[PDB]
Amino acid sequence: TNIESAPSLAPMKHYCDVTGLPAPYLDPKTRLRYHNKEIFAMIRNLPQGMGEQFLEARGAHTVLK
Amino acid sequence: KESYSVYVYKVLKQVHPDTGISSKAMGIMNSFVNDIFERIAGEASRLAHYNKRSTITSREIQTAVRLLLPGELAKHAVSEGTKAVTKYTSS
Amino acid sequence: GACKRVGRSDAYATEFDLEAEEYVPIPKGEVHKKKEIVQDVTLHDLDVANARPQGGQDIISMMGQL
Amino acid sequence: IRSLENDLLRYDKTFSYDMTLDAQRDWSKSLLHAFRYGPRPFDPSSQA
Amino acid sequence: RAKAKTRSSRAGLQFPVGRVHRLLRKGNYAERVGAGAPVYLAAVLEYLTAEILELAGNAARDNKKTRIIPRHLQLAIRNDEELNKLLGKVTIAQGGVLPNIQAVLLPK
Amino acid sequence: DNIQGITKPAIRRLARRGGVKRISGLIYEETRGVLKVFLENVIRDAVTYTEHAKRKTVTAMDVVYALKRQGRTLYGFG
Repeated sequence: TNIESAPSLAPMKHYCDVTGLPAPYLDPKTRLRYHNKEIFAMIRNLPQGMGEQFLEARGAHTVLK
Repeated sequence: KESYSVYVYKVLKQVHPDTGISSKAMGIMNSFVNDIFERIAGEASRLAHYNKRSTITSREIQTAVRLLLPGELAKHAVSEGTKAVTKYTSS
Repeated sequence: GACKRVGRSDAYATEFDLEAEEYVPIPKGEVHKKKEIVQDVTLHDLDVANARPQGGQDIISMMGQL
Repeated sequence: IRSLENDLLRYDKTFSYDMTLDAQRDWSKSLLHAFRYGPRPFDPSSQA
Repeated sequence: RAKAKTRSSRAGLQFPVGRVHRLLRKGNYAERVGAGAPVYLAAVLEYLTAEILELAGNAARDNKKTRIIPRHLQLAIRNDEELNKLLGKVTIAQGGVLPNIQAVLLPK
Repeated sequence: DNIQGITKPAIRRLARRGGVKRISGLIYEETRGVLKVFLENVIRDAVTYTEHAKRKTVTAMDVVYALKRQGRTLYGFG
């Protein structure tokens, strides 16, 4: 009862999380999937407190305790 | 008679492996460590007493670091601290 | 009984991130295509294929001289 | 660069406006304006 | 008892999270101190140490020496905008000054 | 812009209070720059205290703490 939800085990196609386009590579500083160099520019000069909100929208933010 | 020597040495031999440091310079670096410790801890204590809290959490240390260290220094410090606390939590 | 590996399917494409295969999509047709082919063979090709081993398992021919 | 590009635009048939520094620096190039705002030009901070 | 894993390691740190925790707790910064706090503070202390020592070794190499001394620490702490703002009211023994001569005093 | 709301007359009065007899026309824009740098430093700290306290409103105390942090202790508030 209520433990019939099931996870998966399959390769996931990872998309961008700034835009919705398919994105093939992430970052070391902020760990954001991104499409091209314009989105990389907007990632590396975004004001602080939002680079964590993108991972909040995607999930696995892991905020401090 | 406790000193952050050991650790200054481990960091040195990690960042410039064949370089040593003099006894006087070790003294100065240990003083640096103590000073920064004191400043951050104290600002954190003040923030706690000002918000009527009685505990210095990760979030106090973070905000202390953002008040104390300038610009890029502050940003990078916040980053390192967050990374460390995350790894600790994971383990 | 002839088999060829075309590639790795694109559903298992991003399993790792820098694997080295040829990622091709799943064919959007049947799985069992049945077609007929009329095709010619000259008798000289029979003569050559019965005299000497040709093409398939003749791997010592990469030397070249004799 | 603009002076040289102007000369190439006038006399060179193989040199198009797209190859100019100004063209390589304009909204019509970036995707983020197409993503937020669309193919129409920018918002002039109007009411509607 | 299970084997004692040092918190510095549990953390991936060279610095002594343990001692940092003692100093925060026994050091009256507040009534209660979390684990997170020691970890973070230790990390920040390591980072700044790293920056200073790096710039200092850079200076030492520039002067073809194997050994970091006070003058080296000083020239490092003064050539960076950020470290010089952090330590702008600190005196370093045997550090000396940075070479500086005004223009109007230079030969004309 | 808003910094030009710190008018030439306003800056004149402040110089007069400080005992200044004659003011070069270049002083006005220098004073605005200097003021903006000072306000940025205090507001950065005030917002930092505000954020820590989980508030959306900057309080008088946040400004007083920011000023004391920077060695310019203000009596009369708090």
